[PDB]
Amino acid sequence: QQFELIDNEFNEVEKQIGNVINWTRDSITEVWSYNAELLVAMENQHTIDLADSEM
Amino acid sequence: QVNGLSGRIDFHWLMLNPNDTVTFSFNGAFIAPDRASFLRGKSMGIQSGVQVD
Repeated sequence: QQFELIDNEFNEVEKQIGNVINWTRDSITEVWSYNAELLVAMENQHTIDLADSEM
Repeated sequence: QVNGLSGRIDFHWLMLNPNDTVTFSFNGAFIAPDRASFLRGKSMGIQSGVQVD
């Protein structure tokens, strides 16, 4: 889960390719947000259905 | 005219694998290198203006 930079803030890369980079990064961000909420959700559901089963 | 001088010096670079040769044939207008660089280990690069701690 480490990662370096591909773009840079100071000397902005060419406008078009930079736009593509922002687009791709935002797409991956939406993917990972979905995965995070889903993983949390079913970890919770499993926790609940687990606890009252041990009961 | 950047800062007074209209002439430019551009830089080119290559990574030369071990036991390989690089050949500079030239005629002038060549900014020669004195030393070559060898990366030491691993590091992490960031960009910021905030203070160190």
